[PDB]
Amino acid sequence: MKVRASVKKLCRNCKIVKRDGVIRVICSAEPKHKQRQG
Amino acid sequence: MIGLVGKKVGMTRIFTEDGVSIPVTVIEVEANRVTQVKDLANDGYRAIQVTTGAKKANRVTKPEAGHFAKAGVEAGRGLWEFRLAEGEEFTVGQSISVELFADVKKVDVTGTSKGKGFAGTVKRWNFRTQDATHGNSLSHRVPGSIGQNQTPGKVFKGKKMAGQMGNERVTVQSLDVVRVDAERNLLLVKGAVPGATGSDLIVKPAVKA
Amino acid sequence: KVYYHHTGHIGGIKQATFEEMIARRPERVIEIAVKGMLPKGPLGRAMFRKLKVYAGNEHNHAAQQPQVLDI
Amino acid sequence: MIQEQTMLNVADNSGARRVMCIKVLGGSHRRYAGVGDIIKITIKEAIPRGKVKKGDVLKAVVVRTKKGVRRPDGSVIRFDGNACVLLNNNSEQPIGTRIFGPVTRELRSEKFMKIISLAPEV
Amino acid sequence: SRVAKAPVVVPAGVDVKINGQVITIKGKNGELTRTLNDAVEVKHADNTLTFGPRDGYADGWAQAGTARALLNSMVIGVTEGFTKKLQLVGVGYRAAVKGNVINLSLGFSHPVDHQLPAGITAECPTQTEIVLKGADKQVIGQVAADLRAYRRPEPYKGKGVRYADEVVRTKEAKKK
RNA sequence: GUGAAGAGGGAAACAACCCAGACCGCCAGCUAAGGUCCCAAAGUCAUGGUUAAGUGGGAAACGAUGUGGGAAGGCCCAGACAGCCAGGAUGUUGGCUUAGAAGCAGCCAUCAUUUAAAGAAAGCGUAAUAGCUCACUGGUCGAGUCGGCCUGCGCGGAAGA
RNA sequence: CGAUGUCGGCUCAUCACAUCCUGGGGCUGAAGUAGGUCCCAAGGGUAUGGCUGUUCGCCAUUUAAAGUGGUACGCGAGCUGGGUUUAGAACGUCGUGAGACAGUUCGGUCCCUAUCUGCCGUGGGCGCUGGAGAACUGAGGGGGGCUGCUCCUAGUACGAGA
RNA sequence: UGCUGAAAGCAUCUAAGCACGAAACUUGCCCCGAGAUGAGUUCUCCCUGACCCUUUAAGGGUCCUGAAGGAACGUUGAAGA
Repeated sequence: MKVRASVKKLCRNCKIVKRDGVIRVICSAEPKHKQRQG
Repeated sequence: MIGLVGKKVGMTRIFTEDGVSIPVTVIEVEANRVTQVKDLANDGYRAIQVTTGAKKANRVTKPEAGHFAKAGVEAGRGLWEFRLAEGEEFTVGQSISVELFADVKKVDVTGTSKGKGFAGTVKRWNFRTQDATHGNSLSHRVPGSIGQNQTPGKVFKGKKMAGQMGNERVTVQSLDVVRVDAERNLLLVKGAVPGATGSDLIVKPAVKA
Repeated sequence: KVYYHHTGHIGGIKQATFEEMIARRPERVIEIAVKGMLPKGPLGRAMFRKLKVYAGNEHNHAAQQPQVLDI
Repeated sequence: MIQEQTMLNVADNSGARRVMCIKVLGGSHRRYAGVGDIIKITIKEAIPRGKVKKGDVLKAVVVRTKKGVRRPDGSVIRFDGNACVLLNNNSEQPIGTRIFGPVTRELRSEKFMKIISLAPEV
Repeated sequence: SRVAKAPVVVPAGVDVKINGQVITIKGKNGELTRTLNDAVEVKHADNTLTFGPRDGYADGWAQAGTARALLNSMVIGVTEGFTKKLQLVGVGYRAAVKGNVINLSLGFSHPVDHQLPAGITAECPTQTEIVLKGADKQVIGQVAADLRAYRRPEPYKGKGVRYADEVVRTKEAKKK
């Protein structure tokens, strides 16, 4: 899984949920959008 | 349950029909005479001293003679104490024979291996030899470069060095028994076991899971 | 915690947790740490010989016999 | 030992006249070949009616060795020379149409059934 | 929490038996149903069961909300029960589960053959559907996680065991 | 200024940093640098204050209602933000273009009807559709809650023999 | 500067971890077979021949992978001396010329009788505080770790067939 | 990676709770270990009398009374520099 420093407002449709103590980003308004950051 | 002390008398082959050779080790097991049973007004644990031998009447010493005197007028040369598991033993019963293996024919064997003196630096440690020509001389079987420059800068533990070798304990867990004869003191086992002819060993019914 | 220790075999090192130390080394986890705060020189060994820590509420001193230290 | 640069005689019909082995095949860091091994081979002399030429590279099966076949009954099934049959790498089986002599009956046991029907009386 | 205004009243047909280790709940759709909330203390009465702070235990006003969350689901579990969430999509798959025995064909060298937790049974009402009979909301979920483990639904057909997520999508598989 | 052209040390150990600067002692007082939970001599001293992490005891653009300080602002008791409910229609099978399009391929109108309330549509998804999201209003819920900025302290981005 | 052997070989090895293989997880223009490609994990594993001193490269062929780097680009009181290199020769370039040339090719001697640290085996002396003979515990200490080929599961699943 | 579920009445694999998860970690598997002064245990064998001279943990003698077993001797070894 690729690693980044932030998610930087990439799409407003994202809820930015915490799962198991880390952020999990998922989106419907942008394809292939998956991020472990908030 | 317990173990037996024997005498390794050689190796041979017994075949099958029409072929396959079936190599087998030949062992003689004179019935182990018993010297002591514990948890019977002696010690807090269940164990038997199985003993084999008798020594010579003008060579046996007082501290050994008086240690076998509870069991008889012969110094049985050793105790061989085994703790009891999945069974029982009492102070009355026949001297322990190869009928221990009448139905349990998978065993494990403990004994000392390769009693062959010093061997040699390469004959022991399986090194790669240097060039016999091409300008190389004086070095061929010496142990080699024993480390590396400055940073670790020391000789390691768990490495290969010369000394007096062999006659140390090995345990074999995959063995099947081919035949036993309690009336002729015979044990016949498939394949090979540690130590040369005359070796004593320990043979036990298998307890491995 | 980590409790790093050199076994005497080159870079060979052991590590533990405080959970593991009380689960399988409860008499030794204090023994390896108190010696580093005894006096310097031969008096350190002379005080360490008096330490004798036990766990599981049972000792070899039932006729000496150790009484409770109180204020 | 049958290994790199070992020269073998062919039991292949109208086959190659001088052939030499390379590598060993069958396993990682493998040592040496014997009866029932297939090895990579090179042509040095082909004979004028050969359909291969010098420096062509093939495979061959070892059918006899001067060390023989082991473990029948504790003895050994002995032979006097190292001999092979060249194989077709594109179509499998021998490169020729027949085989010279009975070769070895170990080819009838388990693994070489498509070879003992081509010509061998075994 | 802000939920203690609605402590949930015991409905006519449900019984709760009071014990200092594991309290049990009984109803006509759930028997031998267990509750364990050791981070809190109860106050049980002939028509109510409420949660309060436990002696020597530290809690940031949350553990009685998580304890009420077990009471919330057990009252409906023992009186009505829960929805079916296991169905096979593929046409080449079949099920025949009954009681405490699982027979399920999903294209594997084994008919799944599961031995289950206690207080749950399974039945097939059709050749492609599985219904779990039980009143513990965690057990009927965890058994469904174990049963859906064989052949995941793929974006190219979806033929596995049916599931929902907001990111469920089809793929066009555009080739050659 | 200090060493190279002085002692004493202290900072864990460097010449220089920090303090001191040598005539010599004294079972005498008072101090500087630095130390006072323990190893190791002396406060786990007393006041409130910021951080929540083994940070302190390495690593940036970028980014964040992580945590305090502060002024203005949106939503707010004819009632708030999340959740639950009602929904999110009707004129309408539109009109011009073209072979054609059930809001969501161009431009043309964007009005009126209804209702607590709205668009033949801000953003996805799809066939050209479908299926969703968003605007927005009251019932339930309810007293504080949130975005943006200025700033103090921590945080993530992240490997080495 | 009153000395510190430098690229290569043979032999003896070790550390890192930005993971090549192995054990796993995940995205995908993941249909399937594959590839593209990232992160948990450093316990184990990881190249032969023709040319060249080759480090490197060019080719040929194997393999569970043919991973990267540290360590004075590891191990000449370790052995070697193929390369770098004087003393000889010759072709070129330069110079009036002697001579110069990291231009080129050829050729070119390697010292040794072991204190203390390190490491293997093995004694005496002393320690266990009455002595002599045998058997036994356990503060601690090391060792190990797979992988091709093929068929049945299956030509089933998947896909327009392959 | 999931089920149940919260502080935050929603949400979420985590806070409580339960279901798993690799050759790595732990157990199992083989060997070494009382220089373990921090010298553990069990059995067998051997030893339990006095006195002179001396202000003496320093000995110099006498009568009475003691070794278990080792070392030595070799002949030798499948022991060994």
